[PDB]
Amino acid sequence: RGYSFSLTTFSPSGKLVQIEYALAAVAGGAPSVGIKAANGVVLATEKKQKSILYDERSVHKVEPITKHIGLVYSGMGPDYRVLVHRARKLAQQYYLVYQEPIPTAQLVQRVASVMQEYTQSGGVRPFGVSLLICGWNEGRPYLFQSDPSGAYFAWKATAMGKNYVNGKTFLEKRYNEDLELEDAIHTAILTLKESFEGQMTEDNIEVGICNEAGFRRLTPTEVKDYLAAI
Amino acid sequence: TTIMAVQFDGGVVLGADSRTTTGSYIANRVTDKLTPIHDRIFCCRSGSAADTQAVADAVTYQLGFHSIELNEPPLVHTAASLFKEMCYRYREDLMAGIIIAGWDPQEGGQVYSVPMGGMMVRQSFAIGGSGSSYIYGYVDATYREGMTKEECLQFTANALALAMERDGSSGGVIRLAAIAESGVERQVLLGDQIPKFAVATL
Amino acid sequence: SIMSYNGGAVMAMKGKNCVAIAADRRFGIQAQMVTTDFQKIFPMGDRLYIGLAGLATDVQTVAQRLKFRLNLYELKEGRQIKPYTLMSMVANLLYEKRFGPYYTEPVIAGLDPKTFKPFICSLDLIGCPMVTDDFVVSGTCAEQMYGMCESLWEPNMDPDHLFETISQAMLNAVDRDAVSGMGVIVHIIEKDKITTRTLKARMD
Amino acid sequence: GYDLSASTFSPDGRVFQVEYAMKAVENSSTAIGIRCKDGVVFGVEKLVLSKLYEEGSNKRLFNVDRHVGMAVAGLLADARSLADIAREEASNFRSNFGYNIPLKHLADRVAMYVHAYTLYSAVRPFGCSFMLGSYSVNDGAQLYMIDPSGVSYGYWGCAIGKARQAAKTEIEKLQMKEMTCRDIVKEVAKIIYIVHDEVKDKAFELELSWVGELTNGRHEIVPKDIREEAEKYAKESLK
Amino acid sequence: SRGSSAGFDRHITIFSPEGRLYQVEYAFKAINQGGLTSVAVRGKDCAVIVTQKKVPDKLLDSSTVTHLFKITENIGCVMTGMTADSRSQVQRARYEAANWKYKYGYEIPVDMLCKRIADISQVYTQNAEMRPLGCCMILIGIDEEQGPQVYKCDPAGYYCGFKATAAGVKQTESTSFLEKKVKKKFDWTFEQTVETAITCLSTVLSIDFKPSEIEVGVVTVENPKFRILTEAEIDAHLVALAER
Amino acid sequence: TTIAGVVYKDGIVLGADTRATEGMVVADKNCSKIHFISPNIYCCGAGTAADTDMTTQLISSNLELHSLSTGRLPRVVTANRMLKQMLFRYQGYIGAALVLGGVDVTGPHLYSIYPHGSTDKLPYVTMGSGSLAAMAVFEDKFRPDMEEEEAKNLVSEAIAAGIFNDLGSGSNIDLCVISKNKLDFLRPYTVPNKKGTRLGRYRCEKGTTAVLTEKITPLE
Amino acid sequence: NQYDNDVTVWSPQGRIHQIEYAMEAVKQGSATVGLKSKTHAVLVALKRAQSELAAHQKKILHVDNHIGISIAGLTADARLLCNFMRQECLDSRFVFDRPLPVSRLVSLIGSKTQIPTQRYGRRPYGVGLLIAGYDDMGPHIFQTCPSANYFDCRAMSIGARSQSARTYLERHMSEFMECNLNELVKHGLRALRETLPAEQDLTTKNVSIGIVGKDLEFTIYDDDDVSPFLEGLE
Amino acid sequence: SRRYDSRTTIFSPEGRLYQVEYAMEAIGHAGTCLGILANDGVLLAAERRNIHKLLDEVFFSEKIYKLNEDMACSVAGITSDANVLTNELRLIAQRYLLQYQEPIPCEQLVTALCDIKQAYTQFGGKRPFGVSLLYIGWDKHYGFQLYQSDPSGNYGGWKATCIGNNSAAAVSMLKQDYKEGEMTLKSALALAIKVLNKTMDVSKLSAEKVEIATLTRENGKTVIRVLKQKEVEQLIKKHEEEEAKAER
Ligand SMILES: [Cl-]
Ligand SMILES: [Cl-]
Ligand SMILES: [Cl-]
Ligand SMILES: [Cl-]
Ligand SMILES: [Cl-]
Ligand SMILES: [Cl-]
Ligand SMILES: [Cl-]
Ligand SMILES: [Cl-]
Ligand SMILES: [Cl-]
Ligand SMILES: [Cl-]
Ligand SMILES: [Cl-]
Ligand SMILES: [Cl-]
Ligand SMILES: [Cl-]
Ligand SMILES: [Cl-]
Ligand SMILES: [Cl-]
Ligand SMILES: [Cl-]
Ligand SMILES: [Cl-]
Ligand SMILES: [Cl-]
Ligand SMILES: [Cl-]
Ligand SMILES: [Cl-]
Ligand SMILES: [Cl-]
Ligand SMILES: [K+]
Ligand SMILES: [K+]
Ligand SMILES: [Mg+2]
Ligand SMILES: [Mg+2]
Ligand SMILES: [Mg+2]
Repeated sequence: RGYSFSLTTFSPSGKLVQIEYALAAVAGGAPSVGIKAANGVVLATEKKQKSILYDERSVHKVEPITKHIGLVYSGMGPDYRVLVHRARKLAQQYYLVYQEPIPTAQLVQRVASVMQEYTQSGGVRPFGVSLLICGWNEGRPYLFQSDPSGAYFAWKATAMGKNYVNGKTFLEKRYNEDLELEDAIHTAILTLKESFEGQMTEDNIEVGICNEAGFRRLTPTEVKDYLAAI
Repeated sequence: TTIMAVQFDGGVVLGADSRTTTGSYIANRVTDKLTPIHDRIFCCRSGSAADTQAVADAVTYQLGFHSIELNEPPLVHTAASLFKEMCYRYREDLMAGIIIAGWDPQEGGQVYSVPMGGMMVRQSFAIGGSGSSYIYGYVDATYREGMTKEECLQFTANALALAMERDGSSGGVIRLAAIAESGVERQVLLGDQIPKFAVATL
Repeated sequence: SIMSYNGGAVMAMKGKNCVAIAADRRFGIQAQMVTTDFQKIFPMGDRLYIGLAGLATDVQTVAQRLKFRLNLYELKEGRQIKPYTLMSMVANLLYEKRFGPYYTEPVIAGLDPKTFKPFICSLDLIGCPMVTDDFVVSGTCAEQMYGMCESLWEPNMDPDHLFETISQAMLNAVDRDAVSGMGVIVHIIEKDKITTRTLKARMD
Repeated sequence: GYDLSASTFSPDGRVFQVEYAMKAVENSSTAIGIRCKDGVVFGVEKLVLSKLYEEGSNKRLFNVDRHVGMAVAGLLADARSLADIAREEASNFRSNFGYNIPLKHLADRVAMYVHAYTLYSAVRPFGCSFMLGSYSVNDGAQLYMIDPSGVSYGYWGCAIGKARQAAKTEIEKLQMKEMTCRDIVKEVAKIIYIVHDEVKDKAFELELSWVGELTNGRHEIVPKDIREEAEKYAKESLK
Repeated sequence: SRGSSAGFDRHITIFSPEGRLYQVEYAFKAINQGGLTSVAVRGKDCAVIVTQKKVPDKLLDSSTVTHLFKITENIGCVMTGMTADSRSQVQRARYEAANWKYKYGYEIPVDMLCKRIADISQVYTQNAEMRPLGCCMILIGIDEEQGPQVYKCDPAGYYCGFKATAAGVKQTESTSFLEKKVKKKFDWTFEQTVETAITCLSTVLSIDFKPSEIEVGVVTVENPKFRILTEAEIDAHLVALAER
Repeated sequence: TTIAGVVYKDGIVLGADTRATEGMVVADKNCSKIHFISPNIYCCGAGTAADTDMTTQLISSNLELHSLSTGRLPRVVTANRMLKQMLFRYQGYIGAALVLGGVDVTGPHLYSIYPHGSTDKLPYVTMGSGSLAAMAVFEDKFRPDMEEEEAKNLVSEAIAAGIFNDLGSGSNIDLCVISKNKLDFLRPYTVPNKKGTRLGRYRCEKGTTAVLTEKITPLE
Repeated sequence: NQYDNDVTVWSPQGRIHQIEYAMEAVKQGSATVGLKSKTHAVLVALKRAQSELAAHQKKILHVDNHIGISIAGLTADARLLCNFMRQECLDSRFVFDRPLPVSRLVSLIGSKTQIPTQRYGRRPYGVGLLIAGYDDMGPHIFQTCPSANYFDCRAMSIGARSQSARTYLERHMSEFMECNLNELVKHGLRALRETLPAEQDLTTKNVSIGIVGKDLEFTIYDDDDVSPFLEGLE
Repeated sequence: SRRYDSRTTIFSPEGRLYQVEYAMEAIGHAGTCLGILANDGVLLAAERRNIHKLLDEVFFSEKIYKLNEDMACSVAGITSDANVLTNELRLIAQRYLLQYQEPIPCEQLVTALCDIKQAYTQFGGKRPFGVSLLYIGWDKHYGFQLYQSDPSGNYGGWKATCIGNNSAAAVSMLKQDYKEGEMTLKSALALAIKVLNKTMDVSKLSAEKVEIATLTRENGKTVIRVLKQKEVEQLIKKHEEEEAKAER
């Protein structure tokens, strides 16, 4: 039938340990970074890309939700695909009713709410991912994180996955409010290089950007260009 | 509409006119009423265009899936049975008069009628649609056991042309298909290629 | 006709940096007037109103169910709803009842809460939207209304001229309709204020 | 412990509940099938646990369609339930597609049903293995075997139950591709008598069925007189 | 952490204290229970699947022993791991493809079919009441723009497209062999694709095959319909290899 | 309504008038009947206006979910199937009569879709109360493989025929030109109808309308 | 042990302890005997009486004109199954206007009773039946088990100390086919009497009899109606 | 499956509901959140946990939620759980308004939510919500009001209270300084700052670290405002000036 009891419960000390443990899957994930510039947002991620045998172009970690919103994550890839699909569906449901693209914050709230369900509803575990969601609306950039509990936070810049504590202190000592998007892309890629291991190419990192014109992945060739300086 | 199919030794011939009407407006003058259901199985459609298109799409799905599972070409009899099941079950909500024809390795060329109401019967040759009324006498007098493929094609083109002359709800071009072990051969008779029989002036 | 069981008329009209919305005041049942102060125009924001003609019960239900939805929207979203978005919300509410509709055909009039740009629209009973740059009308005297609007409306009117035009369009339209009238109310919506007036009008 | 539910893998990637269900089949007495030139023959060593039972009680050979026989080993209530599933599948296929279900498709369909009982805490695996046999002019003779995991394969010869290996080794001696059903029945009986442990389990009935050119593609019990001759040949061959 | 366990985290798909899913890990071990290895390779013109064919029992009808499956006319697959699970997954794939064509009017792209099966597998990793399928699916087909495709999905619900890949007992060794061979090759792409696949398999198993001991399936740009090689065809490749 | 489309050498031209009526009154002089489906696919709508709007919006949204998933440009057949399967299910109660045109990896494609769910794939089609007027133009003048400008001329002529000969049609001519390289959404394309000008003035000065009650409410 | 609480849990020996435990409910019931000739099928049952002032529990139940049962195990499960059988019989007469063949009814019991042996949180039926019937294939005695298995019998006994009754039945079963009815019921009684402690005897208070055959619809004999059958156990 | 069911909705041997208790431990560790009722209004003041330098500041608050025209709340505990409950509060309040055409009275909204919380402790086998809430409001039956609810589905009305970190200490200081019937919004504000100053003893209090909302009545309308940082620093300044007076 389905198990109808919660698999996440309170421990005596008031902790929801399944959600902590989901956060440990996130922390062991590949690194992701998001920086909100004055005029846009950049999302960047390391591909845990073993083998030359992988077709790097065949699946993407940086994904469009709408024309104006995109996502990345750290943690479990297959869990992320669930949330990408729901986010897309949520965005379209909103668009059908209101005839306006979903504001980034509204999209984050509805996705975060799905993640909350999986902490309480019967016979399921939480999602082992944290999301970084970027968007542009009301003439302005937004960067949000949504965690396995269903809590969300708005950031100017952050890091998640392996070595994120350090990544965050690297960005503290490097982000400024009046920074441009192109500079921000450079600093995002440097933040990944802090914990990389393996020599970076345009095939083992993935970068997405968000501005007035919309959300899109950078192409391999555009990434190659930013990589020359690094 | 007028639709027709005829069995020969090794295959079948199918044909239709190309007129689709709403009332007495011609909404399509070059309709394709012979729809492929699998590699060597077609259906000729008459009745509601919405109904026969929906039913044919559904059967195509069912038959394709069935065929993959079995890893064999499908039986013409199976295609007809699938049409029949759907046309019979939903006989109160459909207006569909179907001829299923084709070839398979087990039984050769075969023609089945699934008229409105959803009965199914195998026949040497079959006619249907509004125009078929005007060619019962003709096909009854002209049919001969053991016609070749080429004779079946001529017999079909003639019958359809006669129907088309008399039935306001049939017309346009004649679409033909022949189906055999080697494949499907389609053609269109238009304008002066349609068989012609004088109006009987004084 | 279901739509004439109660009678009634609403219209809206665009001016320079202002909009106007008006309604008759009769609530009646076929020939019989029951009351003369029945509300048909409802606030949906400080600078955004909706007017509903048609069957009085559905006028009230739609206004109420719309407010429910709007209040939830505004609490969840940062902010006051944009006019165009209100239209869409209303369209979606009406089209949910596509096969057993509410018998009402609204008009919306307002100013964008951030830009103060004028907006007017109307919808049919199943939610088809229609935006215009001049006027919209809905009710049992729509022909009469169209005739007055087509003849009097001009572009870029100031608030005073807009008030006279919409007032003369309503009064004269309803005076050719047995089941509309018994009073007219007019709201003029500007950036810095709402002016609400009842008109001297025939009471027959 | 890792062996309580079919929805739990062990650390080595096993599903012990399915393995345990297989043990129930392996405790059962032996059934065999042999495909030959013109059909398929089934035999079962049918242990008689009380003399109070009628001849024919607790049959292990079933007709699942007019052209399809089923031979079972394991928990008999589970096997009968599967025979009902097979019957329903053959019936539904005829109603939907308008012709007799091909053996292989029937095998694959019932195998998926068996398989569905190997994924969940909500249900347990079937404690039975079973063979399906048919014959037609178009498809020839076909013999399939399905186990509690839901695996399905085709065979020239097959045996299930506790003397499986001893049976297989005797089946391997036949050139079955060139033999007829009438020749094979005797050899089926012979092999059941060979693998039967007359010391440990005292009394059995031989059950025999076949489907082939000689039955016109109908699955049928072997006639009484032919079964008795085959028993007598098996018994004398044991000497 | 380092192999820690709490509560029921080895019995059902809940997180362990390191954030692992042991039940999913165990499903990968189930793939090897079968004892078989499969290889798949793609070039500019074709994609190929090769797997071992083991018929230990003489009494088996060896024509019914296969791990190669037609999904649609144009999509083929090799299954590795628990057999009944595999068959189930093949049926689901066939259903998804047929459904896609009925709804959308064109054939499902290989990448989308792989994603769909992987998404269905994901659900078994998050819901407690059923196990994952202990099998892995490799799909081949021709995409009209991108050319020959090889895609793989696994019991974690991960999926990826590949130049070449493998599955089952000798997966790691196959992966090593294939990596070493593509680096050598210009524009990192295989050219002799059926030979690479068979050679890879033969090296990592140390066997030198007879034609009855492997199965080979192909799709080509000129001939997109999935095709299974006969014994004689396979023999021609074995003999061409043996002779240099 | 008069809506139409043509396949030309390099693409599709869609056309529509801009009148909406309620009964035998014009409600909208400038409504938009050429609806977005995807960047490479558009659809003209005739029949019950809320049904055409809602149907095209829903399919456009499902197609966007489809294309987001596939990463590819959608196909015209896919929009056709989705529209026709939904319309069939509703048995003609969704009164949407559509002209669907676009350009995909297989080139240009044009379909007419009827409320009950039948579709016809054809090189020219017309729908709406003006459809026979527009079809007469097409039968008289269509040629295969027209150039862009010829095709646009023919479609606007055909819409004009409906505008002038059908009481259900009027006001402006909108076109949408779709090729491999270009999308030209031409709203309006032509404005062959105009309100005559007003000869007298009725600029009624403040105080003309007598007022019973007044309330000013100041806002922020 | 970890293997004995759920009917869905196979043990490592290929057994299902919940089903075996359900069978103990029948072994602890009072004994009943079923036997047949060419023309009749008979049931004989011992009724256990709670106190010296209790009637004695019903053991024998009418199913249809041609079918009756004897029960051993949980009485509430017996009634549930008996009501299922009754309904199956009524269905067949309603639809086909003829009696439900006995072997078909027993098949339906097997299929119905197997289902809960395979689903979590369900349990086997804790009852065993002897089924006496008469149809076109003559008289029958069937036995049904909590395992959902069933048996076609020349004769049978289930319940406490039924081994003794089974032994007696094997000893005399070659006589049964040719027995007149009185003879056959006498045999049923003698078999049942072997199950008793040596002191004690068959009485009109503890014996219940059910008979069906060619000339005779399923009939139950209790109390004073068993005396003709009990006298001349000579 | 009985083996895996942790049985969230059963009694323990002393008649306790362990989950509920455990959820109450989660709350006690969350951000301190106080509510104070005055004659002219009601307020909420909360410790912000969203305080890292790189956070963006995009909403008008972190933990203060508008429920309807006349009511707001704050929360202590699991944030995602609080989002579910506050969404539900807004729904309830609109259901009422739809049905009666007047605002839901404060105690009625609280009780409706509390009945949902209660259900989660009694049936359905799910973990309870790990949230306590403070509700501020005005209605025409009892005027200015302050309520508190917890994961048991229990609630009460208060003149002043506290939930979250150091609650016990905060309530002691309230017990001592709060003047029943004589508080103004201005003196409640001073007291709120005094209390947070003591109970955020990790460490020195700052405007970036607290959120304050006021609920007042102006011209027959409820006004709900979140104080700007300028005002919060001013109150902190005033409290620090005040403690300079404390000896002489
Ligand atoms: Cl449950
Ligand atoms: Cl998606
Ligand atoms: Cl959007
Ligand atoms: Cl992109
Ligand atoms: Cl058609
Ligand atoms: Cl017909
Ligand atoms: Cl017909
Ligand atoms: Cl017709
Ligand atoms: Cl025509
Ligand atoms: Cl509503
Ligand atoms: Cl076995
Ligand atoms: Cl299809
Ligand atoms: Cl190569
Ligand atoms: Cl289509
Ligand atoms: Cl129209
Ligand atoms: Cl008993
Ligand atoms: Cl009992
Ligand atoms: Cl048993
Ligand atoms: Cl017993
Ligand atoms: Cl409110
Ligand atoms: Cl309210
Ligand atoms: K004609
Ligand atoms: K699971
Ligand atoms: Mg009037
Ligand atoms: Mg009057
Ligand atoms: Mg219909």
